[PDB]
Amino acid sequence: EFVTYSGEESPTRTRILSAALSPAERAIFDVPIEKWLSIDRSSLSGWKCAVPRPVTIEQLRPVDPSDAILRHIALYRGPVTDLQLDAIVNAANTRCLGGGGVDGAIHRVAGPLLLRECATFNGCQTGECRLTKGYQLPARYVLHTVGPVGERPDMLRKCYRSILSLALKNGLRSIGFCCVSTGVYGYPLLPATRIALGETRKFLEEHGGALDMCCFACFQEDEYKTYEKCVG
Ligand SMILES: Nc1ncnc2c1ncn2[C@@H]1O[C@H](COP(=O)(O)OP(=O)(O)OC[C@H]2O[C@H](O)[C@H](O)[C@@H]2O)[C@@H](O)[C@H]1O
Repeated sequence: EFVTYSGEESPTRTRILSAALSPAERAIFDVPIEKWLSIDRSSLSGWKCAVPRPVTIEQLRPVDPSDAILRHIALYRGPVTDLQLDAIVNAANTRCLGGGGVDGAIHRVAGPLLLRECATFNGCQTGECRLTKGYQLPARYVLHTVGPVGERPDMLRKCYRSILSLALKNGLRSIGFCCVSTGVYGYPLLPATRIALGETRKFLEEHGGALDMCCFACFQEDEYKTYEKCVG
């Protein structure tokens, strides 16, 4: 049985949950979260993938095929939504019912059932992670994390730990990351990238064999260059 939250445990939520759903939408929503990993989603008549040519694990290139650690890390030029991995990361807020930035894009692509699922829990604390189905994303699951506002390294680190912990607890083998806290939350990019990479490296060293790919999705060229520069 899945661990769906890393931490310890509304009229808007009420409105969302009372909104009409079709039988076909109900059928997708009814899929036990743990079954979604392996289900043939095309067997559900209400499902589709909303990303036409998703980028799969075998299409990514590791930073370095020969390093023990960097063979499990890839950089990707583009939105995290393109990635067909076990899980993608959303940079949410504590309410965790959508927003702008990557949170907006993920909800657009995933479709309205993602926000419906989010309304079943009481948001998400800073540094923690909530696990939901990915609905219309090529990715299976979303790991919604809430990064700090401003440079609070231990919370940003916590975010990365919480994400990687839930993937480990539930047997997710590949994760697509976005640059959490670095857009509207204004965490400085190079310091944020250091943490993202430092934490993923530490996790990979301790839990080698649990994960096959940590892909860092760089929606902006300067994120991609910062990541590139950080990994030699
Ligand atoms: N349209 C997009 N598509 C894909 N990736 C994007 C997009 N826009 C930004 N990114 C990338 O997404 C990454 C994260 O930037 P941010 O989304 O700002 O998140 P945060 O943690 O700093 O701010 C969170 C708040 O913003 C939201 O309103 C939430 O609801 C929160 O309230 C960067 O790589 C961006 O380039």
